[PDB]
Amino acid sequence: MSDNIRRSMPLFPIGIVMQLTELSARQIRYYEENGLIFPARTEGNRRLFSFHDVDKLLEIKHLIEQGVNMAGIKQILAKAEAE
Amino acid sequence: MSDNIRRSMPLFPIGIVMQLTELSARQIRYYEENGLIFPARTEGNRRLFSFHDVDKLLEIKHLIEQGVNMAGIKQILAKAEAEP
DNA sequence: ATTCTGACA
DNA sequence: TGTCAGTA
Repeated sequence: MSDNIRRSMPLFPIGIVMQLTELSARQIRYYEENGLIFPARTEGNRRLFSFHDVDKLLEIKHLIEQGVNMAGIKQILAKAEAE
Repeated sequence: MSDNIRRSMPLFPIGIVMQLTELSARQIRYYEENGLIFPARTEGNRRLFSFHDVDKLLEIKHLIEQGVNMAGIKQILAKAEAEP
């Protein structure tokens, strides 16, 4: 689908992503290091997130607020990719 | 489908369940405190688990071993029960 | 013997 | 969660 390719185009910088998700750059990096999201990189090596990335990050923020731990986050996001 | 009635049928007590799921009574009862399971009761308030409860209990064990906490499991089971 | 609820040297 | 307690 042209949709999935659109939802995957990397274009969002860490700056807005932090404002919207309310996550620290540190946390964002952490979820990336755990394979939860996959932000490509520019020429300046700056991170560029995709819509699916930001969408998942908003979900991570939400699960955190509900008390879900890292293990939970992983299971859920994984079972979402399998849906 | 006279199977569901048999699966939702109270047959074994906490002690047998422990043997079928390798879960302690503390754990088994604890998951109940979180609304994860709804075991039927007898006249003596003794829990009688059905086949459905044991299955739903094996699921919890899998996640529990995966490091998922109660909040995580509530979140997971909540969806796995509304989709199918 | 077996399970139950509450509680924490 | 373990576990000891005091029952039912």
